[PDB]
Amino acid sequence: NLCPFGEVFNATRFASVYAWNRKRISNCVADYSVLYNSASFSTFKCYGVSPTKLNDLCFTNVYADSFVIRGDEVRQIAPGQTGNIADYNYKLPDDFTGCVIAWNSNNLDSKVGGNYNYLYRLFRKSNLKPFERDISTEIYQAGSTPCNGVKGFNCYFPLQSYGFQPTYGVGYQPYRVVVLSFE
Amino acid sequence: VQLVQSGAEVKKPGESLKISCQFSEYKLISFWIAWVRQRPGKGLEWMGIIYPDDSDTKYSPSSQGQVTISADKSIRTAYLQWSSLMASDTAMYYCTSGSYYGTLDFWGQGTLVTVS
Amino acid sequence: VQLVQSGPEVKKPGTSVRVSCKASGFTFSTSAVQWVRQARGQRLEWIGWIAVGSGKTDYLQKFQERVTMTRDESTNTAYMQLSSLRSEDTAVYYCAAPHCSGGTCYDGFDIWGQGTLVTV
Amino acid sequence: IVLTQSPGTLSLSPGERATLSCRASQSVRSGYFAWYQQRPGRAPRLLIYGASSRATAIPDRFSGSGSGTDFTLTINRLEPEDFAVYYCQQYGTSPWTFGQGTKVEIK
Amino acid sequence: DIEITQSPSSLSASVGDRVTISCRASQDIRTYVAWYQQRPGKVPRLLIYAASTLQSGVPSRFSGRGSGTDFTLTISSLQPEDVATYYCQQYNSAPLTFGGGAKVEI
Repeated sequence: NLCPFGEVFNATRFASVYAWNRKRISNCVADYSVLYNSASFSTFKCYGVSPTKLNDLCFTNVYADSFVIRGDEVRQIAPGQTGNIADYNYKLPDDFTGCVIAWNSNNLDSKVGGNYNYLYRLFRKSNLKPFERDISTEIYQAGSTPCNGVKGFNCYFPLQSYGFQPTYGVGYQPYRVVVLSFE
Repeated sequence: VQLVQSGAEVKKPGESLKISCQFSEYKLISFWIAWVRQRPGKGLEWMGIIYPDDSDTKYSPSSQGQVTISADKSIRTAYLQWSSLMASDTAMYYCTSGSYYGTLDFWGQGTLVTVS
Repeated sequence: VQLVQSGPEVKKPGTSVRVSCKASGFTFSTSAVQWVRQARGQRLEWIGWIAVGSGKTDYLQKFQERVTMTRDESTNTAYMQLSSLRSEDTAVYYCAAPHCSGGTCYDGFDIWGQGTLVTV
Repeated sequence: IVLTQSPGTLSLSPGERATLSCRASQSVRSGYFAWYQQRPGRAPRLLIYGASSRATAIPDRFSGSGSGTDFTLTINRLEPEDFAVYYCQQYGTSPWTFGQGTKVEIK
Repeated sequence: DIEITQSPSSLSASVGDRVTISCRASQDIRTYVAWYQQRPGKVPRLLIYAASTLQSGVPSRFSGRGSGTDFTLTISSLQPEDVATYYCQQYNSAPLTFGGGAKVEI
């Protein structure tokens, strides 16, 4: 009874970071050997658990959160980080107990002329609670004057496209990120 | 991947046209098809690109409003759709595919379009 | 909070000027930078504006083709690239940005950088 | 929108009220109209917002009332310190347009 | 867009001679220039990736070189097989533009 991990890491497309996908894993036999013993993962960083010790423990739920970000924004996927992704798109709790796996996916998610299917939130009145997301597309209100739904000054659209291109530098090249949280 | 196209076309300047290109069973989502045009004597020109898996299309500025590029994934064929043609479109059209970087590694045979 | 422009960029006709405004104190990710122009002894002439967050630039139609505007959010600045300079563009250029500290902009373009005199 | 400033040039003395009436062609989107003061050499400084809400650090001698097309700026204790060119602006969905400046003149 | 300007349109060299074909880009493209060869009748054939890397099946006679603005394709000892036209494409950024032709006749 193997785990759906094949349908997460080897998924066709990943959700945008502002609407990151979450999948629940339970009542399953998890094989973390296939993950750690794979060179495809540029970033494989675990907090609170050891990658080799992972197979020796059992948890009641494993949450796999999948999304796509930039290379420079991978650092923000860590407990106690500040940035666009951490503050407005995906916030991890400080007491994080889980792993983060990010690998470069330029030859999947970057396309000629810009990939505009991937978006991230630019603004929000308050930072996100950990493991909380909002898919709201309402026109961000930056100042006092009511927007009334007219984009313009202090009425900014909250979502911006990454515009992934295959000729970008490694920093801006897309990275697919899967966050495993154990409870 | 192999690319086979429709065939030679003879039309009139006002006529509209459809040009077909078949795919050899792509595996990756980042499988783009570019259409390039070579007018007689003149060099190659890059018209547009399409990603059939998500059907995302980009056009060069020259051919933005003139042509359209579609891709039916089910029958696995891309099409260059021409509206009312011009005498300036008597060219050889190549359906190409290649690396995710956009380089044109694989070429199909040319479709010869002539309008009078 | 403050905003300082570039220096004078006296050039020759047909050149291109890259005027830079550098901002301090803001949460510049939410700010907007508007670019305006004023000849000597004349009235202000709007050029365009930049939404720094989305990086969305709106130009005046007269300047639509000539001028472009960019951000480079890493350095918290704002750049105006003006193409071939006709003889009319002998004017002082100004940036304007609002109090956008703490992810909440303050209505009105209060903060203004000292102008840069560009001669054609 | 093509704005204008009706009073032209103010040939006043630093004792009386200065009225700066600004008239647009269309209306403006809510409180997006704004007033600016530009001293003869200085960069313009923002005074007023949509209707009356003055900017921070603006001395209380500066006030203004207006909505829709019509707008007005009032100066009660006109001062030698207050002798500049005052400009209108609108932040509407149209390309934002200033107004022809009004110079306040002494005596 | 990005403008590509190539070498003289016509080059003539003897069999066994060394031939150079250079093209320059208007803006700065890092190394993303591909080189294609179109024989007089046949379809164009991709020769070179980002200028340096060859293509499987291409004899090692061809060589890519250059970076930034200027790029160059060089051919060692010629054969009648290489009387084709050579194009340099820039695949940096959007509209992937092409250069002119470089006709080669022995």
